[PDB]
Amino acid sequence: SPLERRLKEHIIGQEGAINTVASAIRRKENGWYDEEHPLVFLFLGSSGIGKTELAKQVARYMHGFIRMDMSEFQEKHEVALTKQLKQSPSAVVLFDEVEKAHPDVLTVMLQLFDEGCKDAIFIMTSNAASDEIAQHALQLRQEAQEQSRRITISNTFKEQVIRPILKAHFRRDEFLGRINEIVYFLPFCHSELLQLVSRELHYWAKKAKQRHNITLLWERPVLELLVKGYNLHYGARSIKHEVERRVVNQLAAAFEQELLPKGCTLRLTVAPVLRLELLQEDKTSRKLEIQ
Amino acid sequence: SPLERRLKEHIIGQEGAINTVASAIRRKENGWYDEEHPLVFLFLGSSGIGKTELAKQVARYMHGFIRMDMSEFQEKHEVAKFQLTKQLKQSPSAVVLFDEVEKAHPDVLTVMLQLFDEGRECKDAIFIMTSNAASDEIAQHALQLRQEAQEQITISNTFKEQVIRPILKAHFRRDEFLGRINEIVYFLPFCHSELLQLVSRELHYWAKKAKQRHNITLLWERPVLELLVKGYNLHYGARSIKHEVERRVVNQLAAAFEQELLPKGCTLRLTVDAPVLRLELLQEDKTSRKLEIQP
Amino acid sequence: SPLERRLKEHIIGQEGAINTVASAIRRKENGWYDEEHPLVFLFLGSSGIGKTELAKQVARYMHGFIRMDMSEFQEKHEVAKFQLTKQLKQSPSAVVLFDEVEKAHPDVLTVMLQLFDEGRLTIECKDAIFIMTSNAASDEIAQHALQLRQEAQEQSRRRITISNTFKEQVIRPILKAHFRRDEFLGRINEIVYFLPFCHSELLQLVSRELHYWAKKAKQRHNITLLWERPVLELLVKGYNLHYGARSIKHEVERRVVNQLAAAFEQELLPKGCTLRLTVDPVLRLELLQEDKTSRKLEIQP
Repeated sequence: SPLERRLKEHIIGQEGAINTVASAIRRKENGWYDEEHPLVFLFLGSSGIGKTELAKQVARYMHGFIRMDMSEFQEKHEVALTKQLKQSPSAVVLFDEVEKAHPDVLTVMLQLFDEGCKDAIFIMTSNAASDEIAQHALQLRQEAQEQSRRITISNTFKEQVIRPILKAHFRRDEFLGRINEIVYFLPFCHSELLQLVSRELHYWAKKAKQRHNITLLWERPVLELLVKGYNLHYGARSIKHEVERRVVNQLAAAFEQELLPKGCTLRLTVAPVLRLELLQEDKTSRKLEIQ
Repeated sequence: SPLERRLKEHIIGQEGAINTVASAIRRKENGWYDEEHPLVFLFLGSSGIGKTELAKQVARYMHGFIRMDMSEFQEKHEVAKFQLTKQLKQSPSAVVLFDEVEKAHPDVLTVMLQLFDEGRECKDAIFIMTSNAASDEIAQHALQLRQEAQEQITISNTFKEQVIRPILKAHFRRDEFLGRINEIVYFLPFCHSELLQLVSRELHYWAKKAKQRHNITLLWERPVLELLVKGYNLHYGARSIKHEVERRVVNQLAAAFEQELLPKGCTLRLTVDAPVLRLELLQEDKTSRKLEIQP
Repeated sequence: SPLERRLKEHIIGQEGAINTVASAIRRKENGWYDEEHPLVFLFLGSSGIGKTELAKQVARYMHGFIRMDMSEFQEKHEVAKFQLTKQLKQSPSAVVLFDEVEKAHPDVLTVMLQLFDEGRLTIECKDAIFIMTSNAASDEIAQHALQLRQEAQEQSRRRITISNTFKEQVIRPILKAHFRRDEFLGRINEIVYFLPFCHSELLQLVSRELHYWAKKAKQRHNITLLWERPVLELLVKGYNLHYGARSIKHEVERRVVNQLAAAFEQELLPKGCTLRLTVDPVLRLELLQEDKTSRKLEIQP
């Protein structure tokens, strides 16, 4: 769908997720879904790997966005959205941390999904079965890598392993039955980590040339070296930190030591240490000593 | 090896387990294990799929068998009791099986560890500790590995180190313990073929008994087998199908026998016609036809 | 002292400790400790880095060894149980090791203190050695050791004894807080420090085990086992702080000896062979061909 390809052009990775979301939406548009009812997605996966940003991008494509935290609403006191939906009837709404919600917020939610604000999209994000998803993901990765030596999410895996987990977590068959699509977010593969680092280094190169006319270039071992500082626990922004803490610090230091005049060509190359190389009028390069 | 062949000839399925265990044992004999220490195996997997009898058969091959329950030792006073010394007295070089090892005291495992490192004289005993650790990750990994085989049996190394080492290090919290373990032996859930072999074994027993006392020749066909293997429940294992066989076949045999339907020297063939099991009787017509058993 | 050197020749690393223990022993046996009293050592350090073996070898030198766990004796009924008096009745002048005295009940430590200062239980226990082992200030000792190693290697780039000031201004507080009795700490003859192994000593550990295996391989299967130093460091790369020396044992037994076992069952190792471990990071087992070449062996499961 056009939607599928512009999300594909603004999000790194998660092609399963993107396909399911886009195709479900245009399934609704083709009328194979109740025209009078809003869509219900359940984003299963690990943290910080594109859920909130995917939601923000579909929201951006069709308009306009609302976000809420369910840990705030885990008992009746907080159980006791309508304002934000009064502002926008047809908007993408993101319920985060649903696994920690109170069952009558889940009844209020269910009847809201059934009565419908009919042209809105409802995305619920959970940390359910994320480690089964993870272990399945790596078995798949190894199986895919053994095949190359010689990712689709399996259906039997969903019904026999993940259905018990969800049924146990939510206690309501009416709820799981209500859900239009369970969207899976798989962990990043090596290539996409590479894409992340490349994105950040591009940002820094862009502003560097924009303010100080510094031309920043790099080579692939730089990218892999940086990709080796990826943290699973908080995800994509992990690598952003690492860049900003092993590349940009040296750029800053070298800048304040007056090693980087305007109009330079600076290329990063590579316990493997990252070497910062400057282009001379010798049309050759040499490594900067930053002390 | 002869030990390997005899484990393969008395236990159904679990060839991974047999190989791992046998290969570790003759690894010791060759002389590539510390020769003054008893071996330590950790039995991971699900219940009732061959652990205790694999132990029993190693015991049977080399001899003399001891079994203890760790769930019993969930108190510090029972740690001071950990009859074990009396058991190692009658036989020092014996297979010793610790069940429910995950539910054990830190003091109990320190004492265990001290047997393992010292052999306080038990230098030729085999120590098998069986646990319910990571059983659902093991179960799921095996299920997806079975799916790969269907699309087209080994436990992956990255799987053990990046998945099962965390679970174990968490369940035992003492690295010298896991380090001490000679081998972590994996018991995978039965695949269909093994279920078929199980049912066939039971039916074989009953056929044997039938010809033995009432001279009844019992025969069957494979749809009988699959009909019966669908009466397997994962919760207890082999005796699930044992029970199922006795609850869909021999009950019918018993009933038909009591109603004067099964003479001596008779030939009875089970077949399948909710698919119901039919008992076809061989007539002097040299043809056969279903028996009608009154409720 | 001869005793110090023999400890040095059966124990790897920990020379500070050996120095203190031996020197205390011959300080008393010159006559500069009260002679009617047994010695009290307090082994401060990390786990599995030589304490129990040092005690065991001192015991071996002078004979005869007794070992008790204080974690067992942490309340009053257990204080009535504190037994020691029986095993000490068997041998009066023996090395006795109290483990985890950190976790003792304050008056099983008064019973202990009175044993130390009276040297009698009648059971005369003079000329006995009493070693108390604790996990006190182990993270301060560890962190001080690490900045010591670093400043030493910094000095080496420009071209380990523990400071007394560190003891008094940092760990004396830790100990005082842990034991809340000044007569107890005051009673202690020597506080023996056990430092974490340094790289050289880890290397010696791996080399020791590989020697054991070379010995057994040549003993029964007439296999000559050889290696090179990158093998040694490859193996020390898997050392675990948490339980110490046997970590290294485990690893040699589980990255080297397993392959010897595998290659042996596949008939790759006949009698009279020369097998040399190298590093290619993968460990490679080179078998000596009669073509004056050491080809790598391929092992198939």
